[PDB]
Amino acid sequence: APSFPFSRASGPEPPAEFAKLRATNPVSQVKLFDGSLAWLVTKHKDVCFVATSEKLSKVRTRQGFPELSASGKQAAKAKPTFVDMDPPEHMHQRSMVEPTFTPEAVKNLQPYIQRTVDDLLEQMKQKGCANGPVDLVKEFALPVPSYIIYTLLGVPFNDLEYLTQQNAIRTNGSSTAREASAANQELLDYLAILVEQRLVEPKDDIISKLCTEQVKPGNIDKSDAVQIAFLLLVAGNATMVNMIALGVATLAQHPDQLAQLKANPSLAPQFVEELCRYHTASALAIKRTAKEDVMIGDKLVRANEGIIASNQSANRDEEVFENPDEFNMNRKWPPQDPLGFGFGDHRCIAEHLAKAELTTVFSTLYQKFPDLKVAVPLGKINYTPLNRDVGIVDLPVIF
Ligand code: HEM
Ligand SMILES: [Br-]
Ligand SMILES: [Br-]
Repeated sequence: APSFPFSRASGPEPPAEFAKLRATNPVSQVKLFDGSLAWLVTKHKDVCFVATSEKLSKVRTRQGFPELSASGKQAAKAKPTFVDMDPPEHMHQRSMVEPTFTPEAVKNLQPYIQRTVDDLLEQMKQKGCANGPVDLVKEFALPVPSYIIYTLLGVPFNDLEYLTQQNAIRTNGSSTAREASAANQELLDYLAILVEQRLVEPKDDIISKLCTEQVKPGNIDKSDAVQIAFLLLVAGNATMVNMIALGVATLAQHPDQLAQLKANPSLAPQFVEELCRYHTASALAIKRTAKEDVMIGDKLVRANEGIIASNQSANRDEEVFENPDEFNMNRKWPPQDPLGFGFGDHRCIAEHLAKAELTTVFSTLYQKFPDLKVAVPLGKINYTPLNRDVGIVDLPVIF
């Protein structure tokens, strides 16, 4: 059995193994960092099954859960939030924050999202690249999602910057153990102080809603509130920052499409839809442990055995998407849902907000910087480690 996570075939492409398995062994076994085995599902049909089957659980204290890192097995000891729950507890809690992320609710956020992108793009232009190129990630890819989720949570304008920086240090690969620890701690303390503040006088933010509708009525306690808020911050922020950086880099790999998009921003929506399918920056989140024996494909997954369904592979399933490995912004979509945001009950709570942020970036970035280009050869781009989720650490540019 091979070691999983597999390594990306190259900086921007998914693991070469996937296509192989999809053709020969759609459901196979893999070895996890701690020696334990888990079942790896690669076909779209089979991935959808896993993400919706009621015979599978997300509870991490249940033995056999497919943890992929040392920090994971340790983060499984803490009181679980809805991301780690099953029915009925899962929706019972998810429903406490869902209101903010509905299609309608997100539509109304648009002007705010636009003002956010517009403002950062200007702080950038005003910064200029006179003496050389600047990191698009630090100046743009990072602040955009960070400022929005923090603002939605309840962080006042003046604090967005420092906290945006703390959350970054938190997941930076070059950060030392103590550096990452202090940042994580700092975030939790701040969130804890916010809850103490919104309990006294509530405002218009997610933390105030939990405080007012859950903490006070006794449905959850202070710590529960802080952990839910923390979840919303860490569950999609690094992915957003990556989708943005990968988006700019993808447009520089296909000047053709970059034209068609600069020529018609109203295409952003379907471009983002192709970015989210092509670049699955979150491919290790659909994991389960069998609650009982279940059959997937030609294999029998016995109770309490772990399962990992790759949505990155499923998004390249040639049996659903024609020419899966070709980035087609004008792509003719099939009837099956691409899995960039998962599937089933657990489908990303912020799917509409993510798409709204992406559509607003790629429908405004080149229109404010049409002479914007990546200041490094396409083969010297600093992608994330080959063995981790696809993304980009730093992206120098000129405009
Ligand atoms: C483009 C960026 C994003 C991508 C591609 C992404 C993708 C995903 C994926 C693959 C999952 C797994 C869903 C499943 O169980 O099948 C997920 C879950 C989740 N995401 Fe996102 N996400 C992104 C942005 C966000 C943002 C902005 C937030 C923060 C508000 C967020 C918060 C969460 C939460 C809380 C869950 C757990 C939902 C549940 O289990 O009920 N995501 N996301
Ligand atoms: Br951040
Ligand atoms: Br995933």
